[PDB]
Amino acid sequence: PITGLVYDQRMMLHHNMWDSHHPELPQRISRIFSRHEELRLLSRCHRIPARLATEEELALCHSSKHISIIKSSEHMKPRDLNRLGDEYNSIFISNESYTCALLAAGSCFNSAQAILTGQVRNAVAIVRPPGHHAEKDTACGFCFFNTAALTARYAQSITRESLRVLIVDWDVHHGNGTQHIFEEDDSVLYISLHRYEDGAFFPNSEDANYDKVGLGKGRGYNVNIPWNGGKMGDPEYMAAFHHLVMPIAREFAPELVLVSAGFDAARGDPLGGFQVTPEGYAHLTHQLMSLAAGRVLIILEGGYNLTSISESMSMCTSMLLGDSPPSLDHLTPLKTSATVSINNVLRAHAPFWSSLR
Ligand SMILES: O=C(NO)C1=CCCC1
Ligand SMILES: [K+]
Ligand SMILES: [K+]
Ligand SMILES: [Zn+2]
Repeated sequence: PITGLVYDQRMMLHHNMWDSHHPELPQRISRIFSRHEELRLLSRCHRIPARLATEEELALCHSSKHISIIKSSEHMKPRDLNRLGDEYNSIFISNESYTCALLAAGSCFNSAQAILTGQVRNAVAIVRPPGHHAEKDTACGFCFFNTAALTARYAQSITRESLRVLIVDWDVHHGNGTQHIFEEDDSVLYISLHRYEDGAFFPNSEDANYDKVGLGKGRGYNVNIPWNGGKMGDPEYMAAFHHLVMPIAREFAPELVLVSAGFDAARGDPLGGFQVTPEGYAHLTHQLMSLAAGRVLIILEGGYNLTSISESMSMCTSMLLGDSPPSLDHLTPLKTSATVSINNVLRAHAPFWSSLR
C-alpha cells in the first residue's frame, strides 16, 4: 500500500531567458512539492529517484533527427537558442532544457518500473517540461519529448511488448503528440478530454475532434472528448468519466494507467478558462484507481496557476495514498453542449466498445 513520488529540483533549470515570467515557470514543480510537504503528504510517500532518459529510450517514440537537434541545443549560444525555439510552435529553450526533458522522462521510467515490479502500488511524478504536445519528429507547446508516450513504451519494454497501457489525458489541451504516436496502436488506449471550441483552441487542429477514433490496427483505441461553448467543470468531467472514460477503460482492462495530468482545466488557470476543482481531480483520480489493480502513475503536464496546480495535484496524491475522496459541490446540470459532446463520442465509439451500447 505504498505510493511513490519523484521530484528533482534540477528540472527547474529549464527557463525562458527572454521572458522570465512565462507561465511554464520553474517554480511550478517546486510549488507542487512544497504543498505536498505542507499537507504532510510527502512523508507518507516513498521517494523515487530521478534519472536521465537515455537516447535509446528516447528513440522508443522520437526520430533520431529530433533527438539530435534538442541534444545540440545544450551547447548553443542564446542567439542559436532563440532562433531554434522560434522554429517550433510555442517553445522556449535554454542550455539546460535538454537535460531537464531527459530527467522528466527518466523520472517517469523509474516510477513505472517501481509500479510494475510492485515496489509501490501507484506513483506521482512532479516533472517539467511537459510532454504531451511533443511529436515523433518535433517539439511543440512547451514540450520537447513525449514523457507519457515514452513511459508507455518503456513499460512495455520491461514487461511484454503488448502490455495494455491506458493513457488518460485530462490536461485542458489535446495531447496531439500522444494521439499521433499511438494512433495506429491497439496496445495503448489514449483517452483525452480537452477544450476544443471547434478547433479554435490550442493546438488548433481538428485532429482533436471526436470522430478521430484511431487508424488501422488502432481503430477504436483513440478517444477524444472535445468540449465546445462552455466553462466546463466538475459536473461535465464527472459525466464524461461515468459515460465514457470508465466504461471504455474497464473493457480495455489496462495493466498500467498513465495520467497525463495537466491542471490547466483547474479553476483559476490563466489559460484554460475552465473550473475543475481540486476535489474534482481527486474524484477523477479515485475512479482511475479502480483500474489495473491500482497501478496508476500521475504525470504532471500543464497547469499554470501555481496555487491551483499545487492544491489539485496534492489532492490526487492524497487519493493515491488511500485517503477518502473529499465532497464535491452540488453538481449543477450539465452545460447543454457538454451533453452534445458526450453523445457524439458515444456514437463514435459504441461500434468498438460494447460497454457504451
Ligand atoms: O498547457 C499547454 N499544453 O498542455 C500549452 C502549450 C501552448 C499554450 C498552452
Ligand atoms: K487532454
Ligand atoms: K491508440
Ligand atoms: Zn495544457
